Amino acid sequence: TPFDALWQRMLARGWTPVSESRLDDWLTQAPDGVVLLSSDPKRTPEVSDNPVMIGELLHEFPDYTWQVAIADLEQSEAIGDRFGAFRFPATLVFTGGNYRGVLNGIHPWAELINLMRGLVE
Repeated sequence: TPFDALWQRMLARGWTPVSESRLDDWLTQAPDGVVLLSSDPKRTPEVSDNPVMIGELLHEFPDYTWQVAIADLEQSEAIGDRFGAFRFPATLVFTGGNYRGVLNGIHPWAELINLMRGLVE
C-alpha cells in the first residue's frame, strides 16, 4: 500500500509509533517532541512530503531535545480529534511537556521555520 511505504519510511528514521491511549505516557518521557498526524497518501499525495520536511525543520531548533512520534491512520484521527486538528497532514508540537500548537497545511520551507518559531517562542 502507499501508506505502509510511508510508515516504513518513517520507522526507518527511528521515529516511534504512538496510539492515543499512550500519547500522554510518551509525552511525559518526551517534554520536547512532535507528533505526526497523517491521512491516506492516495487521497492526498502531499502527506508523503510532510515527513521529510519536519525532519529538517527540527534540527533548526537545537535548543530542544526533539523526539518524534508517528500515528497511523486510525490513531491520527484519534489524536487529531483530541487536539482539534482537522487539517491533515498535521504536526502537533510540544515543548517542555507543553502543547504549543499544530503545524497544518503546506508552506514554503521559509514559511515553515517562522511558523514554528511562533509556536516554540
